[PDB]
Amino acid sequence: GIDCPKCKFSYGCMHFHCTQCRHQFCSGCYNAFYAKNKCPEPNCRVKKSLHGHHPRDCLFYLRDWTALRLQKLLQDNNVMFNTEPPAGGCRVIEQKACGKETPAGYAGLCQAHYKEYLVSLINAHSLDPATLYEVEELETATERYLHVRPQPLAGEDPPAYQARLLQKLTEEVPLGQSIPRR
Ligand SMILES: COc1ccccc1C(=O)CCc1ccccc1C(=O)O
Ligand SMILES: [Zn+2]
Ligand SMILES: [Zn+2]
Ligand SMILES: [Zn+2]
Ligand SMILES: [Zn+2]
Repeated sequence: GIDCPKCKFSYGCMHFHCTQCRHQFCSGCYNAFYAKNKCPEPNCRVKKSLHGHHPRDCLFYLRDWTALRLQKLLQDNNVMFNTEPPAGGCRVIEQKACGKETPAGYAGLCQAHYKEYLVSLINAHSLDPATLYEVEELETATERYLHVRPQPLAGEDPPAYQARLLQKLTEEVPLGQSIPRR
C-alpha cells in the first residue's frame, strides 16, 4: 500500500494523512504537504494553498496526462502494459470497490485507476516524462525546478534550444527520489 515516509506505517487525491504521526504527505511521491501559510520553500510560488512540491514524474502531474500519452511514454521505452481485463466495475478498493465504468482498453479499471496503473509502470521503470515534453513544458519545468527563466541563445535554433533545456533538466533535476523503483 502506502507507507508514511515519517513513521513508516503501512496502509485520485494525492493528499494523505497518517494518523499515527500526523504527517501530511503526497501518496505519489511522499513529499510533505503544507497547509496555507506554512510552506518554508523560498522558490515556491504557492503560499496560500494546501500543497506539496512534487517531482515531474509524480502521479500528481502524470494523472493529468491522457492515457494515450502515458502509453506513449511506455511504448517509447518498450515497457509492456495491460489493456485488457484480468481473467475471471472497477475493482480497486477506495476509501469512501471503486465500481466506476470500465472502458475498453483500460485493463478493467476506470480512467483514473488505469492512469494510476500506467504511472505505476512508468515509475517502476524510472521513465522520464520530460523526454516527451514540448518546449513550453520544458520551459515550465525549468522555471519550476531550476528557478530560472529559460530563453534561447543567439545562434541557437529551436531544436538546439529544446535539447539544451532537456539536457540541463535531466542532468540537474532527478526524478522523484522517494517514488518506489524496481
Ligand atoms: C482528485 O482530487 C483532486 C484533484 C485536483 C485538485 C484537488 C483535488 C482534491 O480536492 C482532493 C485531493 C487533494 C486534496 C488536497 C490537496 C491536493 C489534492 C490533490 O490530489 O491535488
Ligand atoms: Zn506515519
Ligand atoms: Zn507528489
Ligand atoms: Zn510550497
Ligand atoms: Zn476505479
